[PDB]
Parts: sequence; structure tokens; C-alpha cells
Amino acid sequence: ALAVACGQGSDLMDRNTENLARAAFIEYGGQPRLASVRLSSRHDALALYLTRLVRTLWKAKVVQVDISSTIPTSKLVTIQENVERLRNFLEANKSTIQGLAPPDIANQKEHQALHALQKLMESISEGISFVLMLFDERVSDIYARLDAVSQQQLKDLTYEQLFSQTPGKELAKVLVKAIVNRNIASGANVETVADALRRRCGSFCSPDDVVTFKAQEQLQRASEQAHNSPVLRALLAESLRLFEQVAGSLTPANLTTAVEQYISLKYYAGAIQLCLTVAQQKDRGN
Amino acid sequence: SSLDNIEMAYARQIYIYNEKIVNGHLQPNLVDLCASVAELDDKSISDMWTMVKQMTDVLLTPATDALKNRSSVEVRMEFVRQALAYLEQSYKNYTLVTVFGNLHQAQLGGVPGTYQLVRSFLNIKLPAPLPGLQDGEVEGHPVWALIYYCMRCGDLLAASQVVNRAQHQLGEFKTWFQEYMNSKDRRLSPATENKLRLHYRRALRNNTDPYKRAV
Repeated sequence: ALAVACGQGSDLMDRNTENLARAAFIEYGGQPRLASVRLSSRHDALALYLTRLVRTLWKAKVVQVDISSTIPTSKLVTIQENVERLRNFLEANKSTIQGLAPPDIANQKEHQALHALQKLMESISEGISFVLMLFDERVSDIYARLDAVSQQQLKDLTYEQLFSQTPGKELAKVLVKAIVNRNIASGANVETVADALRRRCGSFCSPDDVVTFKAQEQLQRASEQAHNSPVLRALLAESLRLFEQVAGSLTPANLTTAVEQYISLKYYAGAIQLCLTVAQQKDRGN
Repeated sequence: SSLDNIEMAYARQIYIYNEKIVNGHLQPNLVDLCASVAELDDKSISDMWTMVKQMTDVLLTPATDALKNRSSVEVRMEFVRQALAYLEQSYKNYTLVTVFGNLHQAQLGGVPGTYQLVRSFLNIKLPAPLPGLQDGEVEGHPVWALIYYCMRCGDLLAASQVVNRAQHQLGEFKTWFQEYMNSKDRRLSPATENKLRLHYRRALRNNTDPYKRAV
């Protein structure tokens, strides 16, 4: 019923059938009970459907090392669409489906269980979007300019780990921090790759990182335009504005790369002002 | 001495220009004699003389009255072209320093073609796609943005290349544009000029693609 309600079988009246399927999912889904709890058949059905949508992904490695993707991109798209249509179905019926809205111990764990599944769904969609973003770039190029531990972590990274384990999230945060670096070398567009990472895979990307990426953009593009005289004083001055904003949140690894570049461009006095500013914003109370 | 560094350098240049006329020599280019000092100052002044030279570098009628040259429609027309050529080239330098941090930096790697420069200019000034654009894209950028900033830089050829790769999408605009690039003085024939204006005025007076409106 859940599947039909989400449009499955419709690749073959159809609104009424899907509305009937919705009615069957609500009316006959059961309820949670004390036996440790026994969750409703409605919950197990949602878990069963979701699992079967990602069964080809879960235990599979993300990549195959000339690195490529284990799962074809076209398959990742359809899986994501199916997960999203399931999410859309739960949102449009948050008020009528038991357990979605907040509610005694039985209905409590029913709400917690259903909530956890929905958080996994959005994490699945974010994870898939991240993999698609990754292979839109030149991963082999990114994979080359990488440390061994992170190459090994990426070698045996599964979709399960990407979706549900901190190391996948931490590694994802490293890869995004690396792809933008490379994107700046190609230099097609920084602010487009920004809004790409900002929204779709939000909750895994950080807005303090994109402003940093915007700063490293002008820095590298100030090294690109380095031969020009009057164009840099606008690039380096605007890079400095971007750095000082995220001063209370710059990593020592980035702050160094910034100062290293400033010295190449004889921007001595400016680089000193950034480090002084980063200091005060890490310890405002002095 | 009551003369500042800049003023003094100009005086020396005006002494030369006088020494030349006092000894009957060739009348040298005064505008060049003044820009020689400008380079010793910030580019605020150099870019001025660049405009002065290009605005005065018009074919004149030697030994003709001043008022006559400036009233003649002949000369008044070339002024507009010399200015447009300055605004286009001036903007083209803005597009370089926007992509590369320094003019020198752009030169060492080589000034790219006006088309690839403009494309590498759209990447920055519009990173995300505006939802109101029309007529699709061309190699990853809206077709009308490319046409505008190419015309703005003054490379009509680069703009026409963009049109050639979107023949199906742009409709009848191809035969109209190809006439604009051919006809001199940046003007179309009254008949064809009438055909496009009425079309734009008909249902495109307010279009969601500003670049389309501009072109």
C-alpha cells in the first residue's frame, strides 16, 4: 500500500488508487504495543520499503579504483527519486499518519523509530547527492592529490558508512573541502559550486566553509592574476574581507595556506592582520 | 619652485614640443608627449590620456576651422565610434582583471579568446543559474549572456559564433544579427530593423531574460 501510494505500479483512477492505498496504509497499519516494545506494522512496512529501495547500495563500496563509481549514476538517480517521493509522501500526510506527529511508552518509541527512519532518508538523499557531485568533477585528479589514509578510507567506504556513520560524514567533509580546491584550479565557477553544496547537501556542508571557499577563491585567483598590478588589490582585499568573517572558525590548515599565498604576493601587512583577527575571534573574552 | 612633480614633468614635455616648433621640426604628437608623464603616476591618469588619444584620433580636415569640424555630422559620427571602441576595450580589461588577478597574470598565460574569456567571466559573475533565463544554454552558459558580454567587449565575431551553435533555439534572430554584424555604423536596414523592433515590442517588452532585452 505504501509503495502504491508513492506511485509504484503507476508506470503502467490513478489518483484514486493512490488515495485508496494511502487510506489502507493509515487504517490497517496497526499500532505499537508492549510485549522492549513491538512497533506497529506501519513502521515495519516503512522500514521494509526503504530497505528494498537501497538494497543494491547499502553494503556496496562507493568507488572502484583511474577511480570510478561502483553503482552507475543512472541507478543512483532513480534510487534518490524513489527515496524522495517516499519522503514527500510522509510530509504531505504528517497530520493524518499515526506516529509522525508527536504524541504512552509505546507511542513514544513509535515516534522515535519513525523519526530515525526519516532522518536516514534525508541522509540517504544527501549521501547520494554527494556521490553524484563527486563524479561530476575529476575524482582521479582529486584522488591523486590526497594522503594515503584518506585514499584507503575512500577505498573501502560503503554507502552504509556514508549514510549512517561519522567516519563517512567526516570523510565527506574532507572530500568537499578538497573538490572546491580543485574546482578553483579549473576556475570555471566558484559561486555556482557554492550554491550547489550550500543547499542540497546542507547539514553536511557548512556555511562557514563556503565563505572560506569564497576566500580561497580570490586567493588562488589572485595568484592566477598575479602578473596584473591593479586587479589583485581588489582580489586580495576582498579575500581578506571573506577571511575575517569566518575568523572565529578558520582551521589552522587553511589559515596557513592563506598566509603562504599572501607572502607570494607580497601582501605582508594584510596577512598579519588576518592572523591577529583570527586570534581575537577564537578568544573574545581574552 | 612652485611646480609639483607631475607639473614639472609636463613642463619639460611642453618644452620639447616648443623646441620642435621653434626649430621648424616635425609637429610631434602632443597627446603622446603628455601620456609620457602619465605613466609616472597612478593609472587613474593613464587611462584618461588613453581616452583622450582615442577620442581625438579621428580623420580631420587639416587647415579647417575648429567650429566647422565639430559641427559636421561626418566628424560627430566618428566620435561615437571611437568612444564605443573605448568603452568596449575598457570593459574588456575589466573582464580580464576580473578573471585573472593582474593584467600581467593574464598575459603570461596568454589572453584567451574573447569567447573563452567571456565564458570564464560568466562563471564568476553568475555562479548559480538565474531562473528567468531563456533560450537555453550554450556550453554551460545562457546564450543571451554570452551574446551581451561579447558585444560589450566589442567582439561581434565571438558573439556570432555563439549564435551559430544555437541556430535552432534562437529562431529568426540569426538572419537579423548576421545583418547587424555586416552593416556598418552598427545599424540595420529600416525594413529589417522594423521587423525586429515590432516583434520585441509585440510580446517581449517585458521578458524574464534581461540579457535578451538588452541585446
